[PDB]
Amino acid sequence: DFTQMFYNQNVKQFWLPEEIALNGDLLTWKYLGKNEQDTYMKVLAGLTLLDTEQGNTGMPIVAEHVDGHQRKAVLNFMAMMENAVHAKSYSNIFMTLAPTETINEVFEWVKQNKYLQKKAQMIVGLYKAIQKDDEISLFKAMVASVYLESFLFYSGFYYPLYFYGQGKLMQSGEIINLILRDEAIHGVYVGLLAQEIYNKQTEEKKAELREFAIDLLNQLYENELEYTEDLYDQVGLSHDVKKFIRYNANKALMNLGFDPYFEEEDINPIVLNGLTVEPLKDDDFYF
Amino acid sequence: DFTQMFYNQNVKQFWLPEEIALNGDLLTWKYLGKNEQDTYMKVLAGLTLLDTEQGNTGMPIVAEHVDGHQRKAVLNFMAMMENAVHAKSYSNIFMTLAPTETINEVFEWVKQNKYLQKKAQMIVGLYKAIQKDDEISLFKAMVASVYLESFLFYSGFYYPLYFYGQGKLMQSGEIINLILRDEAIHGVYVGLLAQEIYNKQTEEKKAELREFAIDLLNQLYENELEYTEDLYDQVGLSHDVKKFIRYNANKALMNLGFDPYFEEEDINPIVLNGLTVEPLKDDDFYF
Amino acid sequence: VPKWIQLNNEIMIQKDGKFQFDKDKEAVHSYFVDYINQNTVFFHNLKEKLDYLVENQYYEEEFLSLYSFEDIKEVFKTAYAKKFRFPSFMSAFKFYNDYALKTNDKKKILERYEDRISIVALFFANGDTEKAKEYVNLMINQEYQPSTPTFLNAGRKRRGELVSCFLLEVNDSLNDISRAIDISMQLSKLGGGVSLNLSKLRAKGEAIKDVENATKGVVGVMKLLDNAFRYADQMGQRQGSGAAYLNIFHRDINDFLDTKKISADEDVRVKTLSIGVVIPDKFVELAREDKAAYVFYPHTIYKEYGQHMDEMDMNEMYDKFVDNPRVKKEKINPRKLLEKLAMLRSESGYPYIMFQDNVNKVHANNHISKVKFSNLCSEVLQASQVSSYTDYDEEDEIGLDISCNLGSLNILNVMEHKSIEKTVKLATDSLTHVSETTDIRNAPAVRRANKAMKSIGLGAMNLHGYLAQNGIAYESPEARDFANTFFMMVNFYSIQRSAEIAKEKGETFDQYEGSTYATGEYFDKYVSTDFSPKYEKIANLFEGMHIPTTEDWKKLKAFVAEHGMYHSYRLCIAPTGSISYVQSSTASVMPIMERIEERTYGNSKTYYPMPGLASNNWFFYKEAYDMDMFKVVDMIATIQQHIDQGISFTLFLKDTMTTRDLNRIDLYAHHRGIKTIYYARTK
Amino acid sequence: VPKWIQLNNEIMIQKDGKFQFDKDKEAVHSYFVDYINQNTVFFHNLKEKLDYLVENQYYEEEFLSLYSFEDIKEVFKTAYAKKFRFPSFMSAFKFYNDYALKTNDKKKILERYEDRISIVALFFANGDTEKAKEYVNLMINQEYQPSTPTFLNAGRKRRGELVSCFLLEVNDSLNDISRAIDISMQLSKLGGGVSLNLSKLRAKGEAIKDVENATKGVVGVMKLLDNAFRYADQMGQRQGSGAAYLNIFHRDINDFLDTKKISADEDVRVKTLSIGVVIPDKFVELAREDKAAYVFYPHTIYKEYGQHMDEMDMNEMYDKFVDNPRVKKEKINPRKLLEKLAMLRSESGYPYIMFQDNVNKVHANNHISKVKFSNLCSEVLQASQVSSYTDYDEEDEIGLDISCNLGSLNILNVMEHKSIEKTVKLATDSLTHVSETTDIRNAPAVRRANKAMKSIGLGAMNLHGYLAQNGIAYESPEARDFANTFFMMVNFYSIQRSAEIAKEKGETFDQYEGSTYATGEYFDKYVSTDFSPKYEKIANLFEGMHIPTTEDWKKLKAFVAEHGMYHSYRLCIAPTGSISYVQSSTASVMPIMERIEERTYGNSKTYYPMPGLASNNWFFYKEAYDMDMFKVVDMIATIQQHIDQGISFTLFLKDTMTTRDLNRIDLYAHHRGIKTIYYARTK
Ligand SMILES: Nc1ncnc2c1ncn2[C@@H]1O[C@H](COP(=O)(O)OP(=O)(O)OP(=O)(O)O)[C@@H](O)[C@H]1O
Ligand SMILES: Cc1cn([C@H]2C[C@H](O)[C@@H](COP(=O)(O)OP(=O)(O)OP(=O)(O)O)O2)c(=O)[nH]c1=O
Ligand SMILES: Cc1cn([C@H]2C[C@H](O)[C@@H](COP(=O)(O)OP(=O)(O)OP(=O)(O)O)O2)c(=O)[nH]c1=O
Ligand SMILES: [Mg+2]
Ligand SMILES: [Mg+2]
Ligand SMILES: [Mn+2]
Ligand SMILES: [Mn+2]
Ligand SMILES: [Mn+2]
Ligand SMILES: [Mn+2]
Repeated sequence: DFTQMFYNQNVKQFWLPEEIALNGDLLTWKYLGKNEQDTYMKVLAGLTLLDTEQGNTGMPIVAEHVDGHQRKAVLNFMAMMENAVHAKSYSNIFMTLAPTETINEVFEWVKQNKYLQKKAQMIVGLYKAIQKDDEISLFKAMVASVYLESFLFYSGFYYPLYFYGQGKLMQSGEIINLILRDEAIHGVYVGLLAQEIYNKQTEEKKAELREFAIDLLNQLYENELEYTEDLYDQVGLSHDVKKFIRYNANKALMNLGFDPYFEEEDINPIVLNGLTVEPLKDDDFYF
Repeated sequence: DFTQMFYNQNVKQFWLPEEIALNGDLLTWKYLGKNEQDTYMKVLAGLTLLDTEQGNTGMPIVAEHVDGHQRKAVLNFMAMMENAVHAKSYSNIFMTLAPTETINEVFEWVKQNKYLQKKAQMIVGLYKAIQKDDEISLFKAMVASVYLESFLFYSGFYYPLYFYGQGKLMQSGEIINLILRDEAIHGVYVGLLAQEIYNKQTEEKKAELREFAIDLLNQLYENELEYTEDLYDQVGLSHDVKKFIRYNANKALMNLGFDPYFEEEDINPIVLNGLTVEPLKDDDFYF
Repeated sequence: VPKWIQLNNEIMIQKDGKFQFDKDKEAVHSYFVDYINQNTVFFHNLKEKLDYLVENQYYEEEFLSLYSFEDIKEVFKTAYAKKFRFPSFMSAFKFYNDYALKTNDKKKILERYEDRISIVALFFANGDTEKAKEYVNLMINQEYQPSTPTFLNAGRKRRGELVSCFLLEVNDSLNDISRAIDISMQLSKLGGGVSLNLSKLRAKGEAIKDVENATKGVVGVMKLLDNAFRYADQMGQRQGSGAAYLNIFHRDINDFLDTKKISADEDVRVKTLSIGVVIPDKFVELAREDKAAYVFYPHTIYKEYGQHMDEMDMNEMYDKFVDNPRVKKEKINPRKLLEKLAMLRSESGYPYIMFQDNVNKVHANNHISKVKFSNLCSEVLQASQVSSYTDYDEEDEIGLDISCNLGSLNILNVMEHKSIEKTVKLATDSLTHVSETTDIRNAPAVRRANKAMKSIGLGAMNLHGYLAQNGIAYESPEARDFANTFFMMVNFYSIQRSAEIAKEKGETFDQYEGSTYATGEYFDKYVSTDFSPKYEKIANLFEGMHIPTTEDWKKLKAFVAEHGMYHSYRLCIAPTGSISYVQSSTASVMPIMERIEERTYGNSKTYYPMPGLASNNWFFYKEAYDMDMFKVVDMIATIQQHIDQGISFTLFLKDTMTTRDLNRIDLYAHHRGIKTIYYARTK
Repeated sequence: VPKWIQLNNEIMIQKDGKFQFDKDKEAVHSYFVDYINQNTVFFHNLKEKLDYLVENQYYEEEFLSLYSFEDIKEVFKTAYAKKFRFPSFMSAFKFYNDYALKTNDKKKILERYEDRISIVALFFANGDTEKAKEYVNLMINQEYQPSTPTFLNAGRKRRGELVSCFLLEVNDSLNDISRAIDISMQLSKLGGGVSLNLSKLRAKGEAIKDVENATKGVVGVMKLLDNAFRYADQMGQRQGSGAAYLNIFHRDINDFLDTKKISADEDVRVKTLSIGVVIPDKFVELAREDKAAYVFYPHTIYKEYGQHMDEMDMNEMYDKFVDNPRVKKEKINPRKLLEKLAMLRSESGYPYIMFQDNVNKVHANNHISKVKFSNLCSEVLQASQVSSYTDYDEEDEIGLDISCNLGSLNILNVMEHKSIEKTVKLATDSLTHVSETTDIRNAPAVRRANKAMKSIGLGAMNLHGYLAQNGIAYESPEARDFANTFFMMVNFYSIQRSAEIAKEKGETFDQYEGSTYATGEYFDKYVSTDFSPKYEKIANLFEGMHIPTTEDWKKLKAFVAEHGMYHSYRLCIAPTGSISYVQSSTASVMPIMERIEERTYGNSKTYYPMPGLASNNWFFYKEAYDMDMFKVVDMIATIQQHIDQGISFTLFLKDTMTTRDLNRIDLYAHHRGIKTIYYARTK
C-alpha cells in the first residue's frame, strides 16, 4: 500500500551537493572558535562514517533480502543516496572549509574513536548477521537501520542545525537539511518493513523482539551519551544534545510501531528554527 | 585514476522515465506489420529480462566484492539506474504499446525461449560463482558483466535504433537511446575494474584469463547468431544485425583492454542515424 | 525607475476592468519632456547645427552640398511644420535609442525625428528641393518608411551600406568557395545579411580530380561560412547573420538539415547560419504519391550534362537523372523528409521553405535565370547567375548576385491619406536612388547585378493594424479583398513608375527584352481580371482613390511595351522588424503576435500595446497564434499574386499542434501559391 | 598473420638473452618473396612498362620525352645494376606502402625501389642522361634522399606539389585575412604544410575604422584558419596541418597560448592548428631581470610609427613603445609567461619556440627582411615580406612568402662513400631543379618568392645512427666535433655549388648584393676559424676526404664575391620522418627515441630496431629521453652554426621533469644560439 508513494517521494527528492554553492559559508566558518570548528568537523566525520556503512552495506544487504522489484528499487535508490550523495556531500563541505591536513586528521580520528567504532561494530554486525530466508535476522537488521536513520544521526545533525538556526553556516546547513529530509523518509520506510515482519510473529515472539529492540536502543543510547559528551563538552552543549537524541530515539521507536521510551523535554528553540510527431496521410496532400 | 571522473559522468546523465511522453508512439505502432510488432515485443522483453538480472544481481554483487568507498558509490549509482530507472522505463514502453494480456504472453514466451535463457543463465552463473576475497572469480564475473552491458544488449537495441533512425517509435526510441547510453558507460567502468585485476596477475595467469574471456565470448557469440536468426529472419534484418553484434563485441573486448576479435565492418546507416609546475629561481637564466 | 517607465507600466494596471491605454501618451510625453529635451544637443540655428555635424564627421558633405542652404532650411522647416508627435512611448524610445544620431560618446542626441527625416529626404532628392520636400512630407506623414539601413545610415559619414540583403551564388570549386567566404565576410562587415546558395556544391563523398570520396559536402562549406559569419560580427552588437539554401534534391540535404538538430554533434552544428530548403514541385508530387524519391550527387549530373543540377528543371529532369546510370543518386522517403522538415521547424523554426515552382511559375525573368534560392529573410526572389572565380592572375567570370534595398509603405497612413499612387511612386524613386548610389567594392557579382538589374524591394506594413482599426478580421474574406485591391494598386503604380523611369532615363534593366513584361505575358491576369473590391465595406475604404481597371492595366501594358521597365524587381515584403515601432505600425503584412508587447530594456520592463489598440477594436486585434494558419496562408497568397518577389511569411503555431499540422500548413501554402515560408514560431 | 610479420616479431624473442636481430633480414626477404614479387605487375620489357605507365595516366610524359629510350634504359640499368637490398623489413614495408606507385585500385605494385629512383633521377636530370645516372647512383647508394613530396610525386601525372612547406605573411586587414585563408586552403589542397604569421594582426579589443573594441584579435583568425585547414584536409588522406606564429610581445599572446590549453573552451580551443612563439632577446632579458614587461597593441604601434611591431627592432623599440602614450600596452609578468610556455609544452608540446635574435644575428638576408616566424616544422628561417591584398578590381601589392623544397643527406652513407662534396652538389642541383619546376598559381607571394629567392633546404639524417655505428656517444665531445666538421664541409660545398650555379646561369637571387654573402661578413668565422676535427678519432673518420681549411674558405669567399650566390637560403634540417625508414637511418640529426620501434599496422605489430642496432653498439644507441638535453642542445648548436636556416629541434623530456627543467633547457638553448625548438616530447 505504500512502496509506490515512497518510490515517487524518493526520486522527486533527488539532489546533488554541487547544486549548493558553499563559498558563502567561508566567513561564518572563519569566525568560529577553534573548539567550535573541531566539534563541527568531528560531528560531520561521524555522520560520514554512518552514511558510508549505510550505503556500502546496510541498504544493499536489506535490498537483497526484501522481496519485490519495487521494494528493491526503493531500497537501491536509498542506498545510492547514502554513499553517492550523502557521504560525498560531507567531503564537499570539508574541502571548502578546511585545509587538507585538518581533513586528513579528522578521518584518522574516526578510525581511532572508540564510540564511533563501537556503534559501527554493532550496527554493521547486525547487517552482516542477516540469514537468507530468515525473517528474524532481517527484522533485527531493520531495527538497527531505523536506529541509525532516526536516532544515531541526530547527535551529529544537532550542530549544523544549531548554527543554521542562528543564521550561521547556512549553505552547509542547507545540505544537512536535505540529508535530514532523506533520512526521515528512509527511517519511516524501513520501519514499515520491520513492522511487517514483527506482525507475522506469535505474541511470545513479539515480546522477545520488543526486548531486542529496547535492549539494543539502550545499548546504543549509553554509547551515544559518551560520544556526545566527548564532542560537545568543549562547546558547552552536551546536555542540550542529549535532550535532542532522546527526542529522536522516540521517533525511531515510533517508526517501528512502538511506544515512546523517554519523557518529553524542551529542545533548544534555535535547533527548531534550524528545521508531437504524426505521419502524413494521403488526404493531407489534397484540399 | 578514474572513479571520480566516472562518478561525474554517471550523475550528470541522471534521468527519469516520466520525462519522455510515450503516447505519441501509437501513431506509428499501428502502422507496423504483425512480424514487426512481434519482433519488437520479443526484443523488448529480452532486454527487460536481462536488465533485471543486472539490477538484482550483476551490479549489486560487483559492488559487494569491490574494495574502495568511491567505487562502491559509483557501482551503487549504476545499480540504482538499473532498478529505479531502466526497469520502470521498459515497463512504461510495454504498457503503452500492448494490452496487459499481450505483455504477459510475450514474457511467458521469452521466458521459455532457448536462446534468451542460454545467455541469461550463462551470465547469472558467473555472478553466482564469485567467492569472497577471490579476485579471479570477481574478474570472471566482471567479464560477464561487460559482455552483457557492451555486447549482449545490442542484438536487442538494434531494432529500436532501426525504427528510431527511420522516424518510427521515436518516444520509446529516445528512452532506449538513454538506456543504451547508461549501459555503455557501465560497460566501460566495469571494464576498467576488470583490467585492474588482470594487471595484478602473472603472465601465465593473464594468458589464462585471456583464454577464459575469448572462450566465453565465443560461446555467447554463437548463441547470439542463433538468437538473431530466431527473431530477425521474419523481418529480413539478420545479416545487418550480425554485423552490429560483432562491432559491439569488439567494443566489449576493448573495454577489457583486449584486442578486437572480429574484422572491422560498416554498420547499417539507419541504425547509425538512430545511434609539475615549479618557478624559475633567477639562476636558470645564467650558464 | 524613470517616470516615463512608471507611466508606461501603468498600462497593464487595469482600471475599471480595462487597460489604461491613455497612459502611453502620458508615458511618451514624460519620456520626451524629462529625457529627450534635456539630452538633445542645443544649436542656435540650423546653420550652426549642420556645420557642426558636417565638421565633426557626422554628415557627409557630398549630398548636402547639392542644395543651397535656403533649400535645406526650407526642407527642415517642412519637416517641422507637421508638428509630428510620437503617439506611444515605444515609438519614440525606439527612434531615439536606435536611429537618432548621438554624439561619439553616445551621451547626447544630435538628431530629432524631423532632423533624421529631413536628412533622409535631402539624400533621396539628390539636389531636387521640391523632391526633397515631397520626401519629407511622405516620411513625416509616415506613409513610406525607408528600411533600417537606408533610414539609419542615409547622409552619415560613418554610415554603412544602405542595402542590407545580399544573395550569393557559390560555384563548385575551392576558388569559388574561398571567394564566397571572403564576400560573405565583406558584406557582413557592412552589416548586411548574406544568403548563399549551396546547391551547386557537390555532395559529400564525391570525387575531386578523379579521387573518390574526397569531397566534404555542403556541411564543411557551411562550417566555413558559420565561422566566417561569426568572425565578421559587426562589432558584436549584432552578430553576423548568414543563411544557406540547399535544394531538397541535393544529396547532402539530410546532413544539411542535421546541422540544425539540437542533438547534432558540435563538430557538425552550425550555430550562426540559417538554413533554407528549395522544394520543387517534383518533390511534393513524389511525397503526395508516397513514391520513393532519389537525391542526386550534383557533380555527377554536372559531368553528365555539362550543367548544374539546380540550373535544370527537376520536373523535367528527375526521371532522366533516375534512369541515367552515370548519375549517382541515393533513395529517400519524400514523406519522411517532409516530416523531418516539420519536426526541425517545430524544434528550431528552420529551415526556411522556398517553393521553387510557385516562385518560377510567375517569375518575370526566367530568361535571365530561374529563382534558385532566397535571402536571410526569405522574401527576396530574383534570378541569379553564378560566378566563375578562377585562379590568381586568371580573369574571373563575374555573374549576377542578388541584392535589393528595402522600403515599406504604411498601409494605414497610405489609406488615410488616399495616396497609394503618389506614395508608391515616391518610394520607387527613393529606392532607385539608393540602388544607384550603392557600389560594393568586394562583391563583384553583387555590384554587377545591382547595375544591370536595378532590383528594388518595396514592401508594406501595418496591414493587421489597418484592418483592426477598421473593424475587419484578419482571416475574414473582407481582409483578403482589401489586401487584393490594395496590393494590385501598389503593383500597378510601381510598374507605372518603373516604366516612367525607363522612359525618362531611356534605359531598361539588362535582358528586359526577354522578360514577361516585354512580351506582355505578365499583364494577362490584370488585363483579363478585375481586382476592384467585391465587398461594399472594402470598396468604401478605397473611396477617393482610383482603382485601376482592366482598361487601365491594358494602357499600362501598352506603355511598358513602348518604354520598357527600369526595374527587374520592384516589390518584396520584408519583415520590417524594428522600424515598425517608429511608424507605430504592425510588422509587415503578418498578423500581430501579441495584443500588448511586454519587453525588458535595461532593468525596467516596458509594455507596447498594438498601435490603435482599444476596447472597441480589442477583438479585431486577434493574435496570430489564435488564428487559423490556413486563413493566414490565404491572405498571404492573395497578397502574393501582386508581389513579384516573395513575402516573409512566419508560421505561428500552438504548442499543441503536431508535426502533421505543420506539414499540412506547408502543403496548403504550396497549394495556394505561397513562394516561401520564413519561420515556424510556436507559442 | 603474414609469415614475414611472424619473422619480424621474432626480433623481440630473446635468444641467449640477446635480441634476434638477424630475424629482420629473414623478415624482409620473406616479405619480398611472398608479397612484393607476387603483387608486382609484370612487364615484358622497360619499353612496355613505360608505355603502360604513360598511357594509363601514371607518369607525366613531358619529362620522359626529353630522353631517347636508349638513355632511359641506361638509367634504369644503372639503378638496377646496384642490386640494392633493403636491410630491414620496415624499410621495404614503408617504401612499398607509402611511395611505391600502385595501380589505381591500390592492388598491384607498378614501381620498385629502382623504378622510383630512376624516375626521380630522370626528372632531376631534365634531359641529361649522365646527370640522370649520377642522380641514380646518389639515390641508390642512399647518400641523398629527396623529401617525401619530391620522392613520391616526381614524374607522376596525378601528383601534388614537390614543395610541401609554405610560410604566409598576413597583413592587418579583412582582405588580407580572407586571402590568407584562401591561400592556406589552396596550399593544403596541394598537400603542403602552411605556417602563418599573425603578429601583424591587431590584438583583441582594437578599433576597426575608428570604432573601438571592434577587433576579435588573433584568436578569431586562428579559428578561421583552423576551420579552413580542417576543410582542406587533402581529400581526407591527410588532415590539413597548419601553424600559427605570434610574437611574444603581441597582446594576444596569452589568448593565443590559451588556444592550446586542454581546459580551453571549444569556442576558443583550436584543434588542428600548431602554434609557435617568436621570442626576441628583449623578452628573455626582461624575464631574467624579473622586470614587469608589456605586451603591445600592434595597430596602435602601426598608427604611431607607420610600421608593424614585428617589422621593428624590439630590442631597441621596446622602451620607446613603453614610453609612448599613443601606444597601447598591457603589463605582463615575463617569468610567468615563460613558465606558462613551459607548462603548455609539457602538457601538449606547444608552442614552438623561435628565438628571433638567435635567428637574425646570423641571418644573411636581413636587408631583405628579418626572420619573423618559422614553418610547421620549425626549421625554415627566411626573410619574408607581407603582401597587401586590396579590394576587388584594385591591384594587389604582392610580397614575399616562404617555401623551400627539402632533401636530406644520409650522413652514414655519405661518410662511408667519402662523397660529401659530390653528394652536396648533386643534392643542390636537384633541389634547384625542383624549385625551378615549381609554380603555385594560387599563392602569388609564394610563387614570386620562389622565383626571386630560389630558396632550397638541404637537410641531413642518420647523425645518431652514423655516430652509434662508429662507437661515438651522441652526447660526447667527439660527436660534436664530427658534427662541426661534417656540417662545415656541407655548408662549404653548398655555398660553392650555389656560386657555381650563379656563375653558370649568370644570375643571383633577388637582393643578393645586400646580403652578408655579397659583403663577405658571412665568411668571417670561416676565414678566421678552423673546423677540422680536434679529435684523432674524428679526424680519421674523414680520411680520404678533403676538409676545407681557412684558405679554402677565403677562396670560396672570393669566388662568391666575384660571381654571387644563386640561393638566398640553402640548408635546413627538417624532421624527415617518413623516409627515414626507407633510408634505414635515424630521423634528422636528433637522437633516437627508442632502440626498437614498436608499430601497429592493422592487427599486426611490427618491430623496428634502430638501423645498425646490435649487441656491440647497444650502449651507443642511447635513447633520447635518457640523454642530457643540455648535451643535445650543445650538439644542435654545433650543427646550427653551419646551417643558414633552422634545425627542427625536438626536446625529449622525462615525466619527472618539472616546468623549471623545461624552462632551463629553453634558456640554455637560447644562450647556446638555438634558433627554434620544435616539440616538447615527454616519456
Ligand atoms: N509625444 C511626443 N512626440 C514627439 N515630440 C514630443 C512629444 N511630446 C513632446 N514632444 C516635444 O517636446 C516639446 C514639449 O512638449 P509639450 O507637450 O510640453 O509642448 P507644448 O508647449 O504644450 O506645445 P507643442 O505641443 O506645440 O510643442 C514639444 O514641442 C515637442 O518638441
Ligand atoms: C580542394 C578541396 C575541394 N573540396 C570540394 C569543394 C568543391 O566544391 C569541390 C571541387 O573542388 P575544386 O576546387 O573545383 O577541385 P578541382 O576543380 O581541381 O577538381 P574537380 O575538377 O574534379 O572538381 O571539391 C573539398 O571538399 N575539399 C578540398 O580540400
Ligand atoms: C571587418 C573586421 C575586421 N576585423 C579585424 C581584422 C583586421 O586585422 C582588422 C582591420 O580590418 P580592416 O579590413 O583593415 O578594416 P579597415 O581597413 O576598413 O579599418 P582600418 O582603417 O582600421 O584598418 O580588424 C575583425 O576582427 N572583425 C571584423 O569584422
Ligand atoms: Mg573544379
Ligand atoms: Mg586596414
Ligand atoms: Mn544518509
Ligand atoms: Mn538513510
Ligand atoms: Mn539497465
Ligand atoms: Mn547497466
